[PDB]
Amino acid sequence: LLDVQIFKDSPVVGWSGSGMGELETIGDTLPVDTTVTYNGLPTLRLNVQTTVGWWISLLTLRGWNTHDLSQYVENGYLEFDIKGKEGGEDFVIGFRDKVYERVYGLEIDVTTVISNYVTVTTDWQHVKIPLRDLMKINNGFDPSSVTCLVFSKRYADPFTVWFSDIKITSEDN
Repeated sequence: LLDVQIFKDSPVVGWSGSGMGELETIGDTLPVDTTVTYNGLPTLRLNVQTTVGWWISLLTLRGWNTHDLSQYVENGYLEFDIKGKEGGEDFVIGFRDKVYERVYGLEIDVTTVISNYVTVTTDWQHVKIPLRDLMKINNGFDPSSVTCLVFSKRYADPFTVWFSDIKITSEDN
């Protein structure tokens, strides 16, 4: 099964923001860092600048269109490389779907905290998050209509992380 690239080398269509502007954004999306690189490509900067409160970052899989990831849930992963400005950074991480017929939630999120899957250091670490740990929650969430990867506030504390090569993979055939 083909990889589903979320971030590679350029700005990602989506929406990022916050109540007071604590989250750093440009054109309502995450900044791409060209000074901090990894594997000869730019990185994606998630940076909350002050304390305050809510923030959210949506990164589309296919420009807001739904993407069928149902064949990917069994054994698939969410893979990316990450490093922090100091270490031990934590935030909510997950996925959002869209189902117009589902009256109790046109869009449902399935989320976890990133510290469950990786302790962030000032060094690059490759982390894999199994889709079965999120996309099986009895939420009404539909893995065949996934629009976005989601980052959101867990704590009010300011941090900065960098992402590299964000992708959905499945070693299934």
